[PDB]
Amino acid sequence: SGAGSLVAYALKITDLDPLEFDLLFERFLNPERVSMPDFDVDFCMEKRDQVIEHVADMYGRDAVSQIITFGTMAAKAVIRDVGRVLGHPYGFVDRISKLIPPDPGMTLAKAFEAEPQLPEIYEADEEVKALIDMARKLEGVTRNAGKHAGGVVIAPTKITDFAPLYCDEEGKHPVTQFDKSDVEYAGLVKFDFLGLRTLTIINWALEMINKRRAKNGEPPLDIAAIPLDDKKSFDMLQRSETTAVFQLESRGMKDLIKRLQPDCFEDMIALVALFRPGPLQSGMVDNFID
Amino acid sequence: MKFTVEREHLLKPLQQVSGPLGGRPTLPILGNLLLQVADGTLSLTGTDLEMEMVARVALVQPHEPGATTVPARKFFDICRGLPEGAEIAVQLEGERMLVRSGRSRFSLSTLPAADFPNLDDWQSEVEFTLPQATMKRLIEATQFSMAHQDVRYYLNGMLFETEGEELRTVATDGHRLAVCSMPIGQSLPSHSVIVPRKGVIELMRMLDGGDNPLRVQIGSNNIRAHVGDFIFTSKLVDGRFPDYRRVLPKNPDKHLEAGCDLLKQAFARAAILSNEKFRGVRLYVSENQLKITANNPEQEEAEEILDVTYSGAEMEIGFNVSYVLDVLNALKCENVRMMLTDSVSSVQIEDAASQSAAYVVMPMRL
Amino acid sequence: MKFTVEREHLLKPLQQVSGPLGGRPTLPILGNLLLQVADGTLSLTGTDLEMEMVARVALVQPHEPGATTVPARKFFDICRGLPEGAEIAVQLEGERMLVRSGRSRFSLSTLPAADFPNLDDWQSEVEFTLPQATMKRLIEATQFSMAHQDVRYYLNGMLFETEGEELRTVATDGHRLAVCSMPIGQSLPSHSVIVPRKGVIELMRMLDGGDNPLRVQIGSNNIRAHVGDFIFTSKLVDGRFPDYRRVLPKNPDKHLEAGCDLLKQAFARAAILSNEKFRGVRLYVSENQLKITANNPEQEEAEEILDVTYSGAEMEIGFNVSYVLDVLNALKCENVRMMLTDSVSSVQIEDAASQSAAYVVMPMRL
Amino acid sequence: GLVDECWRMGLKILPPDINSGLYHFHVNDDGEIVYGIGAIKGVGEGPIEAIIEARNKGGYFRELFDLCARTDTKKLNRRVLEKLIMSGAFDRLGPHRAALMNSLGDALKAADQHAKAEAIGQLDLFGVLPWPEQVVLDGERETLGLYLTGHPINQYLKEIERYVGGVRLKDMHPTERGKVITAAGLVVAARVMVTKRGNRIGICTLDDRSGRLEVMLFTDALDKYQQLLEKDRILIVSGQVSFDDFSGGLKMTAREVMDIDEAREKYARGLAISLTDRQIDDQLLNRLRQSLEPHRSGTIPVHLYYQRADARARLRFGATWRVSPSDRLLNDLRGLIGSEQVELEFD
Amino acid sequence: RQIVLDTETTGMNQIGAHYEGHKIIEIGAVEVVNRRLTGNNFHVYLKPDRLVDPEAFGVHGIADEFLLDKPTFAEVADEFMDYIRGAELVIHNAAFDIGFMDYEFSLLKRDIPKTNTFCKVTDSLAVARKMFPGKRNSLDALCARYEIDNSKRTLHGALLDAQILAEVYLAMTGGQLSLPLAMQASKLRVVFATDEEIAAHEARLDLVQKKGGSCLWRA
Amino acid sequence: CDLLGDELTHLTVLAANNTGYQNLTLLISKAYQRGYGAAGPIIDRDWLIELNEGLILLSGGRMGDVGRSLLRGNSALVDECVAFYEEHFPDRYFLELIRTGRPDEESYLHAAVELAEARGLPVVATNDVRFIDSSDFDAHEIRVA
DNA sequence: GGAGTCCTTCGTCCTAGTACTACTCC
DNA sequence: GGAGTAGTACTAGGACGAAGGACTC
Repeated sequence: SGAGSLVAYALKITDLDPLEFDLLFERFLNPERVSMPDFDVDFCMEKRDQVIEHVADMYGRDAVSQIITFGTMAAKAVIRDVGRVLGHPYGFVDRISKLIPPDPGMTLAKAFEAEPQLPEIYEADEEVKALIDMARKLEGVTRNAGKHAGGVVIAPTKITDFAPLYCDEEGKHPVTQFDKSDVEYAGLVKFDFLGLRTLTIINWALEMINKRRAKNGEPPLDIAAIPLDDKKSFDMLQRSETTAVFQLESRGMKDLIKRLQPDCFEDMIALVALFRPGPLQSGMVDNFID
Repeated sequence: MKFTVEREHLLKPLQQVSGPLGGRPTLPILGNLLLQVADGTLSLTGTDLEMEMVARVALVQPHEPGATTVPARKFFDICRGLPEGAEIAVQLEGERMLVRSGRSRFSLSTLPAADFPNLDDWQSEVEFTLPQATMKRLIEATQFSMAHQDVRYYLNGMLFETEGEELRTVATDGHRLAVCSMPIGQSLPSHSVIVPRKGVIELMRMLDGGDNPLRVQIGSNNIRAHVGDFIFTSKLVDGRFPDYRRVLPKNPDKHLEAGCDLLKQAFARAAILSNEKFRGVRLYVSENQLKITANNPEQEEAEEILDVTYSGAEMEIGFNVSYVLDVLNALKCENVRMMLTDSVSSVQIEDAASQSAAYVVMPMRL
Repeated sequence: MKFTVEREHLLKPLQQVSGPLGGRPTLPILGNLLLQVADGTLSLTGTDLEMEMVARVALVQPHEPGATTVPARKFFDICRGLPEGAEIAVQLEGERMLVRSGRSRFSLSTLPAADFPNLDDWQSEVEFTLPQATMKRLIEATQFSMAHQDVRYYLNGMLFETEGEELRTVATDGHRLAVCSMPIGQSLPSHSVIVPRKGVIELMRMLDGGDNPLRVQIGSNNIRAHVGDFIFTSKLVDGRFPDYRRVLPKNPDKHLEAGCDLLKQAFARAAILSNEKFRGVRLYVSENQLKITANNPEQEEAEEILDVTYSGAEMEIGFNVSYVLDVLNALKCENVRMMLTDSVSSVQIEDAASQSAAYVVMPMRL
Repeated sequence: GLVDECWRMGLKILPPDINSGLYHFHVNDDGEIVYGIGAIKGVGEGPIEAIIEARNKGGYFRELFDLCARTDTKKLNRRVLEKLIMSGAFDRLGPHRAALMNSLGDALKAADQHAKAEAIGQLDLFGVLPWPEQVVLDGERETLGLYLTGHPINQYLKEIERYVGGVRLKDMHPTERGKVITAAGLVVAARVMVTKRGNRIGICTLDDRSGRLEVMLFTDALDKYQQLLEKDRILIVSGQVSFDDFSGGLKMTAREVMDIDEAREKYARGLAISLTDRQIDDQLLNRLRQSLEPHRSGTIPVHLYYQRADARARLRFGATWRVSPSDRLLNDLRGLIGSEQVELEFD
Repeated sequence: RQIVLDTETTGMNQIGAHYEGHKIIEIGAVEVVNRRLTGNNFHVYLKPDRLVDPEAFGVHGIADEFLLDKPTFAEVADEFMDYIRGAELVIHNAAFDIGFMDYEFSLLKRDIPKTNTFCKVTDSLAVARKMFPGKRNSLDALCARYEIDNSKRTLHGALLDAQILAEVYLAMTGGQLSLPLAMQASKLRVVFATDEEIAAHEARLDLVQKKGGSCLWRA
Repeated sequence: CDLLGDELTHLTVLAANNTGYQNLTLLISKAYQRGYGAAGPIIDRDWLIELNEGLILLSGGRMGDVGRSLLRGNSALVDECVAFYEEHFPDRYFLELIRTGRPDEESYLHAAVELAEARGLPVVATNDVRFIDSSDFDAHEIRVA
C-alpha cells in the first residue's frame, strides 16, 4: 500500500500523487503499531540479472541472497506421484486428477466431498484404492528445493552470517534455506519479485512507438506525462472494448463495466474493489450504479 | 498345385534371390516369395519394386500348376537347414503349403500370389552378351566409389556409357570418382543409364565368374540380365549424369609410379595418426621421394619416407586418406601410375600396366 | 628410456594384450599400455582396472630402462601394419615417445607411467599347472551357459572347483546349466572362485592349446595365470555360489540316445517356427521314436519324426530351443545320451561316451 | 482469442514471413502488423534467433536449400521446420506447401552433406552445375479434424464417425466392443521384430483436438490389413473401441478398414459440384470432362448444380464416365470448391 | 490332466447367499491336456428354473424360452461329474463358481459333498493376483496383455471365456522354471557436562520454561 | 575425505553453541559454493579444521569413515581416520553404535566397541529415526522412491 | 483471490554401444 | 567350408522442449 506515501512519490519510488487521491500512508507505516511493517517493494522478474548486479556492486554478491519457497505434496501432485510409482502411464492417472477441481487448498478429504466420481472409482478400482490410501498417508509432505526466490534479502555482511544457502550445480542462484515467513522472523528484510509481463510489454511497445519518432520527427513518449482525463480512453471504455486491457480482461468484469459505464478516473480506481463477491452480493454495486 | 525338386538345385538360387529381400519390409508381402509352377518350370520371385531377381528350375517329377506366395526368411532357413541331398515333396492345399520330405511334414501360412506386385514389362532397346569375367572385373574395380544415400538420387547408382563397341562404367559420390572400361566387341546403339546401388551389389553377388555367358537387354528405364536360368530385372532412374571428360585431369605434367603393396602399407600406417573423422593427411613429394605427414589433436605425428619414381618439381597437397586407401585396396595390381597436375587440381590414377581403369579423387583444404 | 625389439617378438604379445581393451575406458590411460623396461625385458600391461594382462618380449638389441604410457590401439595397429622383419626403434625424447622404423618416423604423446593405477600385491594359496589342452576343453565345453546380465551378479562368471584330482567348472543363467570336469593330475586342496565373464572370454582367447604348460595361482582376492611368459591376473567376485549338487537330477531312470548331428539339424530347423519370447518347441517321446514339433500363433509349424534309441514310457516335454541348440553345438561328439525324469523336471544330457561333462537344462511349460 | 479481438477492433494482421518477420510482431510502413517469429508455437526461442541471425548476416533467404546451408539442423530441428511450413512462413518460395513438406527431408539430408563439405574444406567436382489466421487454422483441421462439406461419408456422415476424441469416447455404447471408425489425420507405420513374429505397431492421430493413438494389438489379414493401415497424410479405418483400463488411449482393433478414397467414393456415395454462374462452355466439354475422364472407378453418378439466375435445375451429366473418388483433391487444386452430398442412387 | 470351466449364470444375489434363489443356465467347459486343446468340450444348456438376469442378458444374449426344452443339471449330473473328476479345476473366483456347483449338487439330494473334497479346486484369478499384485487381472485385461483375439470368436457365452481363460492359463504357466537355489561391562567413557555447559543448559532451559510455561526435564 | 578417496560417508555434526552455529552455517555454505552433482553438495573432512569451534560430531556408525574402514579391515586406514578427531575434536568425538538389524552391524559393533575401549573415547547410540511408527516404513520407502 | 515464477516430468529425437549375420580370406 | 572382420540393426541413455501442477503476495 506504498502509494499512500507522497515521499515514495517524491523520491520516484511510486508513481501516484497521494494527496490528489486521498491515499493513506498509515496502512503502510503506522507509528502507533510496534512490529516491523515490511514495506515489500517489488520489480520485474525479466530484469533480475541487472538488479542482482546492482545489489552485488552495492553490498557484495556474497552478502546478497534470493529467498526459497517450498514444494509440498498436494492432491494433484500426490495422485500423480503415487500413480507413476505404481507403474501407470500418465494417461491413467490424469483421467483421475482432472476430476479434482483446481482449488488452492485441496486435500483428499475435500476432493471426496466435491467430486462423487472419486468415491466411485476408489471402490471399483484396486489400483486407485491402494494409491489413494497411500496418498492419504503422505498428503502435504515436502519433495524438493524451492524453486527460485520469492524475494531477495539484504544483509550488511555475508548472508551466511544469518542463514544457510542453497545454490545450483555451478554454485549460482543462491537462495536462503529459510522460507519467506521464517527468514524474516530470523531478522532479515526481503524484497519480492513482482509478477508482471505488463511492464515488459510497455517497455517493448514504447521502443516501437518511439521509433515512430524519426518516421515523422515526434518527441519520445513519456507515459508519466499523459493527461489523466483522456476522452479517447473513456470513450473506448464506455464502448466496453477492454479485453487485452490490463486488469479488466474478465468476461464478468466486462459485463459490469458495460452496465456501469465508468466515466472518470476515480471510477477506474474503484473497479477492482467493486468487482468482488461481497460488494455485488450486498447490493452495493447496484446502489453505486444507481 | 504340386511340385518336387532337389534341395541342391534350389539352394544357391534361393540364397542369391533372397539376399536383398528385407526381413521386414514396409509392405510385408515383400518378405515373401512368389512361387509359380507353369510348364516344366518353378519361377521364384524376390523384388523391392526397384529390382527383381527370377530363378527358373525344371520340374523332373509329377506336378500340377498354380500360384501362391510364402514367407521368404523362414522358408529359406527351413530349406538351408535340411539334411544332405534332401528331395522335398510340396503341394498347395487350400490356403496352406504342405511340405513333405521323408518324415518331415510342414504346413506353412500363405499369402496370395494375386496380392503380389507384378513388375512392369518394358521394351528392350540395346542388348549384348559378354564373358562373366569381364563383368566381374568391371564391377569389382569400381563399385565401392558409389555414394550411399545421396540426395542427388542419380548418384545412388552407376552410369553405364556405351560408345561404339566399348562399354564403360563409372561410380562416384561427388567426392571421388572411378572409371573402368572394357571392350565388348559388338556394335551397340548409344545409350547411358544409371542402375541403383542395391541392384549392383546383388548383381556382383550372383556373379559366379565362371564360364557362363551373361546376356543383357537394356530398355529406356529398365535393365535385364540373363545368366543361365537366373534373370535379373531392375527399373532405372533417369538423371543427367556428370561429364567424365571434365573430371579427367586437363594436362597432367608430372608422372609418378610406385609398387602397390609398399605404397599401400605405408598409406595404411600414416592413416593411423590422421584425424579420425576427416582422415586428413598432407603429401610432400620431391625428387625420387615421397614424404606424407599428418597430425591429430593428441599431438601425435606420422611420417613415412619411401623411394618412388617421380620426375618433376616438389609439391604439397592434402587428401582424405579413406578415399585413397579404398582405391589402393580395390586395385589388385603390381604398380600404379599417378597423373597429377598441381595441388589444387584433379589427378588421374591408374594401374601402371593396364589402362582399363582410371580414378580421380579431389584434394582437400584443411 | 630406450629399447629396440623385432616386430615378430612383439606381435603375438601385442595382439593378446589388446584383447581386454574395449569397454569405454573413461579414465583415458586405460586405452594405453604400461611399459617397464629393465633387464632385457619390456613388460606390458593390458587392463580393465579389475584384471591385468602381462607380456614379455626379450631384448636382444641395446636397451636402457625407463617407463611411460603409449596409446594402445593405435600402437597395436601400427605394429601389426608393418611388414615382417621391420626394425622398430624405441627411444624416449623427453615428453614424446619416438617410434622409428628405418626411414619412417612417428611420435606419441606421453603420460607418465607413475599415473597408471596399481592393483595390490597378494599371495598364492593353492597352486597348479595343467596342459593347455585341458584348459581349452574346459572353457569351450561350458562358455555358452554364461549369464548375460543378471541381478545375481555372482552368476556372471564361472565356478572353478578343485578337490583331489577333479576340477569341475560350471556356468549358468538360472535357467540352464553346463558342467565340465577334467583331470589335472595333481591332488589339489579345495577352493572356489568365480571369474567374471569378460575375464573368462579373454582367458579363452589366449589359449592356442599348445605346448607351454599353463600354471595358475589363486589368492585370497585374485587369480594369476602364467603360460610361459604371459600372465593374466583377475579379481574374483567373492562367494555364495549356490549348490549345483542340489539341481542335478537324482538318478534319471530313462535313457534316450541319438546321433548328435541329425538331432541338432532337426532342432535348428524346428526352432525357426517357435515363439519369439519363449523359444517353444514341443517334444513327444514314444516307443523307439522321437517327434519334434514347433508352433506359432499364426499356425506355422515345423514337425520332425526321428528314430531314437530309448527305453521307457511315453511323455511330452517343451523347452527353450536356443539353449538346447547351444549345447548341441558345444557337444562336438558322435553320440549323446539324454537322461530324463519327466515333462516338468530339468534333464541331464551327456556325451554317450564320457560322463566328464554333464549338461542340464530346465523344462519349459509350453 | 486475441486475434478475434484485433479483428473486431479494426486490426489486420499479415501472415508470417521468413524474410519480413522479426522476433516480435512488426510494423512495416503499410502493414500495421506482421507475425513475429516467436509467435510460432513449437519453435524455440533459440531457433527463432538462429533464423533471423542467419538472415542478418546473409541476405534474405533465397530458397529451401539456401536456408538449410546457412542454418544447421542443430539450430532448426525437423520438428521446428514442420511447424514453420504449416504456419506458411515459406509460402513465398514454395508455392505448394504440400510440395514443401515433402522437400524438407531431402533438403535436410542434403544439408548434413553440406555441413560435412564445409568442415573438410575439401573441393567438390563442379556440382550441381488470401489470409493470415485462416490458412493456419485450416491446416490444423486437416491434421486434427477437417470435415468440410460434412465428410465423404455422406450416407453416414458423423452418423458413424464421432470426432470428439477421448472426451466423447468415455460415454459410449456398452457392448462387447464399441463400433467406431477412426481416421487418422496422420499416420506413420512401423513394424518391429525379434526373429520369431511380433504383433505391433500402428501409429494414428485421433481427433478431435485430442492427441494421437496407436493400434493397438492386432491387424488381421496379417500383412494385407497392415498395408491398408499404412497411408501417411491419409487414413480412415474402422475398429472396435472399448474403454481400456490401461491408459495412453483406449483399445482399437481393426475389424474393417475403408480408405478416405473409398469413403470419397461416397457409396453408394458419390459426387456433386457447385460452380459459379459464369462458366465458359469449353469447361463443360474439356477441363471438367478431362478431370473426370482419367480418374474413373466405382460407378459414381455425376450430379450437376448449375446455379442459374432464374432457378436451380439439375442436369445429370451421365455422359458415360463415373468419376473415381481421387478427384476431390485434384479438383480442390484450383479455384473451385465442391460439396459432398448424399448420393442420389442410395435413396 | 487339466480341466477348464467357465459357467454363465442367471446373475447373482449380491447379498447373503450368492446362490440362493439362483440356478445354472449354461455350462461351457473345455478339456486341456498337456496344454493342448483336445476339442472334447463339455457345452450344455440347462433349465433356468427362474428368470434370466437382465445383467446376464446384456453380457452375451440369453432368453429363458431358449433354455426351456434343454435338460436340467440332473440329466447331466453324472456326465459332468465324470468329465471333471480326478483332474485340475481352473476357475475365476472359486468361491463364486464352486458355491453354485455345490449348490446344484445338494439340490440333487444324492448327499453330494463339496467338490473340494474329491477335486483340486484352483482359482486362476488368485494366481494372476499373485503374479500381478494389485493389478486388474480380468480376462479381458490378461487377453490384451498376452496378445489375444476375443472379438472374432464365434462362440458366444461360456465357451468363449473358457477358451480365452485357457490361453491366459497357458500364458501364466509358461514359460520356464527357476533353479532351486535361493537361499562384560568394561569401561568406555562417560563425558560429564562441564560447568560451562551446565550453565548454558540451565540458561537454555530457563528460556524454554519462562517463554513456554513448562519443563519436562523437569516435569 | 582424502582417506577414502572418492567414497562419500554419512556424518552427524551438531553445533553445541553459537560459535558452532556460525561454523555450521559457514560449512553448509561452503559445500554449496563448491558446486556438486546428483548427490548434492559435499564437505571435505579437512574443512572441519577451520570450521571447528562449538561443534559436537558423531562418527557415522557403520556408514561412516571409520565403520567402512573397519569393515574393510584396513587397520592403518581406521587409525588415520580416528586420529583426525583426536587432533581436532578432543572431548568432542563420539563413536556411533547401532542395532537396527542390517547387514554386518553386529560384526562392526563388536569391533567398534573394542576400538572404543582401546582408545578411551566416548560413545553415543541413537536410532537414526526417520518415521513415527514401524508401520510407516513402507510409505516412507515409497516417498523416497 | 488473481496472476505469474517456479521447476519437474513426460515425450521425442539423437547418439552410442552391442550383437548378429554376411562377406571375405584362409 | 569355416573363421575373422565389417556392416547393419536394435536397444539404451541423455538432451531438449513443451505441458502441468504448485506455491508467491
